[PDB]
Order: sequence, then structure tokens, then C-alpha cells
Amino acid sequence: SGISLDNSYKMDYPEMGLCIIINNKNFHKSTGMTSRSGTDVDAANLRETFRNLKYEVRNKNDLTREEIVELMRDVSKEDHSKRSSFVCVLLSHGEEGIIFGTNGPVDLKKITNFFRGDRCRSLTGKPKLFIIQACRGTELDCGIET
Amino acid sequence: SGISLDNSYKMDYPEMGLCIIINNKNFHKSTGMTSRSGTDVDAANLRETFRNLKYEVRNKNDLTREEIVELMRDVSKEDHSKRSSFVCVLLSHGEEGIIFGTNGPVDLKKITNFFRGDRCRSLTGKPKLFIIQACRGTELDCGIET
Amino acid sequence: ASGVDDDMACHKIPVEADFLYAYSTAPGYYSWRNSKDGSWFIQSLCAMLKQYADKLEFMHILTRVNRKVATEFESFSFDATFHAKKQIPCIVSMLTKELYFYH
Amino acid sequence: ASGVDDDMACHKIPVEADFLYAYSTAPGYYSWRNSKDGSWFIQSLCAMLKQYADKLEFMHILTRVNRKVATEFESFSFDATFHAKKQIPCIVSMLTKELYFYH
Repeated sequence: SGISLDNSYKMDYPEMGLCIIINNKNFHKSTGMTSRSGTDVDAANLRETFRNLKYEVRNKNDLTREEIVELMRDVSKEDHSKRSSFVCVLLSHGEEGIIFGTNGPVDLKKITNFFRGDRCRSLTGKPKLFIIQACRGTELDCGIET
Repeated sequence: SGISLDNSYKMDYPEMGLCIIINNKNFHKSTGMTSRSGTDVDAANLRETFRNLKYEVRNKNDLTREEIVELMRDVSKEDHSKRSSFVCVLLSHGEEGIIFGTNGPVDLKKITNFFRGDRCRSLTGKPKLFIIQACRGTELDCGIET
Repeated sequence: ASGVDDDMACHKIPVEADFLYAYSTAPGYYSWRNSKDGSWFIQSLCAMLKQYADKLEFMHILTRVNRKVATEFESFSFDATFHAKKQIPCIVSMLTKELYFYH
Repeated sequence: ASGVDDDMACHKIPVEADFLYAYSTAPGYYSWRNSKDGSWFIQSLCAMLKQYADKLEFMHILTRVNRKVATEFESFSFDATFHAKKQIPCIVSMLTKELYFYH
């Protein structure tokens, strides 16, 4: 055939892929963390948005650090052969490189390693997206007038 | 006039802007660091490349942590009113958030704060680019076969 | 020309390749959320996806999100410390190709 | 609709906005350099700029650099530990608009 460039990811697989939404609103009192009001609006907005992009949306609410790890591990072990990509949205409290389960923190690295090119072969060469709504420190931006 | 969108940075100012290249090859023996052979090829390649983009290229070789800070401070205090952007290339040894002067480390944050929207007003609203060739840790990627 | 580090017989890609991290805020900063309308980032993200998903490459979508969050938002708080603060999303790309949600 | 955190009278942007960090490697990893030909990242960066600077938006240029470094390069070393290693550049964008070097 003609000139084949391949500058963009193949997104015409039978399925667009999974869109895992972990919506953590209520935390265990033992963590001293408060509830993140308004997060359900985020979760429902993301579901609707990705639904129109043809993603298989799966929402999970108030998961513990263990449940988060188990979810990510389970999903990473699924067969994504027919899927074009993978999306994971994390809405919760956090710090640099850290996302909070309802009972404790989880290193982002631990969540994403499950999908590393060599650990999740059916996603190798495919775009793996992680949308993260969470703090990455305690600095405040005072901005500048334009 | 007609519909004005403004989805891209105004790059038609009289000047494209400065392209500061800090090329650190030889380090002080007291640091125990070795010379980065091949870096001059990088520096000369960058100079030529940015020269054709119409950037005012300024190369600096083997600078100490202090000289690096003084250079960045001085440049940040220049009048960039007529310039469209700012480019700074750092070629040296490093670690996460750290760039090595010939005699010691320098936090990237310290270098870039000089150009923060509120500290360098003539660059406010203008693209400030930092190209960094340096280690960000000690992890090795074993890759995966495709 | 020739070297010891290029054009390998068995082709491989980094295990860290093809990842995109769309952070809500800059490294080391707080992230803002409206207790009623939701986080600034998600509101902006969804809004830009609904409008450009079938028109722009992903990075360009995320760039609109950056502008939207950075310009149209400023914190409000009874505590002066957290009042009048700004936020800038952080796009971290390790993708090796352009990403269009449509085809 | 209305809120306490949007549409401010005095318009401001984050002080951290309009910054682009083109890292040679992924967070926490080594960065490779050929003692003769130069670093994998700079070689690739310059090569892609010379070819696309007058044709593509910056992020898209940097995406080609990612593919180039990730596919066309693999380390060589007498020390098994550092042999056959790969690298993936890391694009960190906080820009609020598209960037074209030409106009």
C-alpha cells in the first residue's frame, strides 16, 4: 500500500479500553483525614465523559490501600488484547508520589508498576493513562497579576 | 477584526529569546565525579539547532554551583520584553530535582524560581523551557521485547 | 556512522514507556477542590474532553485544561493562608506517539 | 451557575505556569550518554527539531523524541549491570498554550 507513518497510537481496536475510577470520599477516622466533598461530582462527570469516548468505565468508591492494590493488580492481569488503551483516575488525598487509600497511603509507583510494559503484555505499546486529582505537596501558589 | 482564538503562544516578538546552554564536562576532583565525555557534541549540536530557530545562544562550560546560580540570576534579571521565550539547557550529572555544578549540586527549583511568573515579569505569560540531560535516580530500565 | 548503543537486533522499548500522567497540580503543591462543584482539574478536564476529544490530539487537549485551570480559577477561604491561591496542572508524558480518541 | 473560586475581578496566573521541562529520562532513572556521539536525548532532540521545528507544535516534536530514544537506543557496557538498558524521555508540561517555533 502507500506510505505508512505511524505517528499516532492505533485507537481502532474493538474496544477503547478500561477507565477505572477510584473515588475516595470518606476516610477512616483513624487517619484523621476529612471527607472530600464534591468528589462525587468529579466521579460522575468522569464517568459520563469517558462513557462518550466509548470507554468501559468502572467506578470504585472509598477503597482501602489494600483494595486499591488488589483492584489494580486484578485489572492489570486482565486480557487487554482487544483494547486500545487503559485509563485510571485517582480522586483522593495525597502527597508527592503518594495516593491515599481510605485507611492509608499507596505509592503511585506501586499502582503503575502493574502496568509496566513487561508486566502487562496485552497493554505493551499501548497508551496507559493515569489522571490524578490529589495534592503533591504543601506549597501554595500566590500567582501573579496579568 | 475577525475571530481571535489565542491557542498558541505569541512567538513573533522581535527576538525568539535566549538559549542558555550550561555544558558541564570537567568536575573538581574533590567531588569524585568523572568527566562527561561526548557532552561537547551535545552542546555544539544544541547551539547549531537553536541557532537555526533564531535563538540568542549563550554557552557556558564547566560552571560551579555558585556560577550557575549567578548566571541564572543575572539572566533572569535581564529585560526580556522584546523576547518571545526563554530556553535553558543543562548538560551534567544529577539526581532527582538536582543538577551538579562542577563543585557541587544545585536544586533545579533554585534555578527555575528566578524565572517564576512573579520574579521575572518580562517573561510572564511567555514559554520558559528547561531541557535537562542528567540522571534523576539510579534505576535501570531493562525494557521489554516488541 | 555506527555506535554500540543503537540499531539493536532484538527491538525493545522501555518498560516505563507509553505512560501519561495527567497531574492536577504542579510538583510539591496543594490541589484545589470546590466542595460543591468538584475539583478544578476534573471540571476542566471533562469540559475540555467533551469539547475537543473528537478534534484534538490528547496533549493539546490537556494544554487547554492547563490554561482553563490556571486562568479561570482562584481559591477562596476564610483562612488568609489558603485564600486567593492559584493552580497549574502538570502534564507528564512518556508516550511515544500522538493520541487521538477518535479514528 | 456561580462559585467562590472562579471568574476573579483581577486576573492572575500561577507563578509556576508557562514552564516546560524536557527531561532526558523517567523519574528515578539513570540517563544515558555515548562517550563519542553524545547523550541519547540531545542527539534525538536536535535531530527532531531540525526536522520538525517548522512543521509541528513543540509537544508533538518532543513526542517524536520520546519514540526515537525509546526505540533506537540500548546501552552497551562491559558491566552486565549497565548493559542492555533502555531509556524513556520525560515531558513535563505546565505551558498554557501550544508552542510553534515558526509563525
